[PDB]
Amino acid sequence: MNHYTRWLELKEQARDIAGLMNIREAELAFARVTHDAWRMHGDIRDILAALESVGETKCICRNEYAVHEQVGTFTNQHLNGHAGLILNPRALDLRLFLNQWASVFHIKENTARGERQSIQFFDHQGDALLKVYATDNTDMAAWSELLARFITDENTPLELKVVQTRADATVVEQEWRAMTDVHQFFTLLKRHNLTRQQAFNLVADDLACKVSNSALAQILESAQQDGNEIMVFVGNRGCVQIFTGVVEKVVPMKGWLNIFNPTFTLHLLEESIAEAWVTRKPTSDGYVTSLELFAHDGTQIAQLYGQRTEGDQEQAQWRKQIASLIP
Amino acid sequence: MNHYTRWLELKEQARDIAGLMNIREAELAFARVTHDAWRMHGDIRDILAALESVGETKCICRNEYAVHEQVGTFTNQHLNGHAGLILNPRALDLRLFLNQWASVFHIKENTARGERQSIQFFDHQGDALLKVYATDNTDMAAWSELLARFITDENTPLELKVVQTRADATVVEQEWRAMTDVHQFFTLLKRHNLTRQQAFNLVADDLACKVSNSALAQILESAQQDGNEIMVFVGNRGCVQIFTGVVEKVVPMKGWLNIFNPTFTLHLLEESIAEAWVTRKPTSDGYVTSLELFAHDGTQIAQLYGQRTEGDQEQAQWRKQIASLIP
Repeated sequence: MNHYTRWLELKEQARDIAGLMNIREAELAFARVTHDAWRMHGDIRDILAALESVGETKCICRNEYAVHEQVGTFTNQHLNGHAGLILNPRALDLRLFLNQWASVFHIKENTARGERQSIQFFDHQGDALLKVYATDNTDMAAWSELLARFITDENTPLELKVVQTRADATVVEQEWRAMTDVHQFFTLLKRHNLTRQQAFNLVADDLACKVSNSALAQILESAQQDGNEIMVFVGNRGCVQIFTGVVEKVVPMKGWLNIFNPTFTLHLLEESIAEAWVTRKPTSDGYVTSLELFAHDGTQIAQLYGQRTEGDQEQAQWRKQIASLIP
Repeated sequence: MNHYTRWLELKEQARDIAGLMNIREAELAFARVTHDAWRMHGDIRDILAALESVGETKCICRNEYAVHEQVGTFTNQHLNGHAGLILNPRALDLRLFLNQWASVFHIKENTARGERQSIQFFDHQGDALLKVYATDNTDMAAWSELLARFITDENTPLELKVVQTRADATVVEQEWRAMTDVHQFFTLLKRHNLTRQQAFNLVADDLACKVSNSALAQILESAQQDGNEIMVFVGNRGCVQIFTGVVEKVVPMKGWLNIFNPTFTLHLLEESIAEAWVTRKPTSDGYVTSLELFAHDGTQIAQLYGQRTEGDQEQAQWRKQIASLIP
């Protein structure tokens, strides 16, 4: 593997360096297995369940255009089904689609004035799913034991990446109006072989309306003044991380739009957005309004909602702030 | 992007139009991604290797003051290292410094009585590296397949642009006299933080002598009569294209000096040359003499050599023709 050698060489000063090498990130993690990395084996669910023993951590979930970072703990877990979850709203709140979780590695992210530990999971395609970094509040005694339990010498090479579908028309709009949970929207897409944007450009405006690409900047400046609680969702093909809370500082910088909160950080490439959309999805409690951002390739950079839990309706403040984009 | 709109507006009738907009050329290619252009992804080496499937093409390599155009084929490739090469001397002869190759796009160069296809590569700084145009002899069936394979919808935004060095004195002259390959001259410059002209104005005259700015016009009128084979080199920070052959017609036109050959065309701004130099560089086969041209900013417009390959000494005819400029 000229991979490790080239890696060092390239080390600009991994998702990027792997890119330049035209290799997946999991292959670059694979090539560091005896250097600053070690492969881990075992039930993915066992690993997650044990992360609870460790205390505070910094969880980074992201896609090609945005990175969601949340400090918190792997408490209140529920992972016996196909989609597991870590339910800690105002803090660590994640939804995991397990059949996409393939490999796990321990890595010491090259730091300057020292080192940085973390546990990283990758998809079957070789793309990062989730990265859990230890912080100054992490119990390294438990972290050490968790590592001793799952570390392995195997390190076998990595791998790769069904539903019936019906005609379209506008049964899509009736199927849309029949949902009782926003996650049912995916099955609808799957059931008709449609992209989110294809479905949006098929339904009425009251269900989906395209707005200015400055909708995000507009929404979080309103959230900042009004001070009401909002929800930010960022995800990839195998994981989704959610922030619920008040927005403190919104600081933009040459293409990037940042959110700096005491326990949450958002870095979003405000420049890769090619389309923004306001959608209204049905829920067992009423319609929920959210803002959705899309990159040129159709990737969903992120989506925003007003703070809300099951059996609860979206606050009027958010409704007001959002309705002001589709008068 | 008011970029595409302004582009059209400005369309005088791209390297120029981008200039007026004070934006890099790769940004202008970026802004035409769904119009007359499409972004391409994948290993830069895979793309090049596949260009072989296509047949004849017209390759344009250039800098700010000269443009080298060669008809030929992407045969005899060697690109497994840091510097790859396409070794077809009397025809397509290129040297590629890969770590400088950042983005690739397919574009239909606005033509009059029709269109013009091509594949264009750009540096990390956003400057064009190489442009491969299809000709009337190009197999468009293979060109189509190559395109289907690398075309992408991503189109992520673009980016930006180490060695130990020692004191100078005249260890430079001894380091100069110790080289065994003309490409070693670069490392020498890198090793002392010197411009080519700074190194020239440091060494003895027998290694470097400044000549009249009419040295180019003088050399190619001699090549035209004597009819001996010569080599013309034109390049930028990431690519170098080389012509080897007989010079047929040399036609100047208000500032420009052209070479019109059946398979090769040279357009050089004879007016931007501020300094010309005759240099003698050591080779594992003896000293090679070449003519080097420089623009005011110190850019190397181009350089000339007598026809020659490894294990071969430069022909006396060239030696005679060149020696006649430094008696």
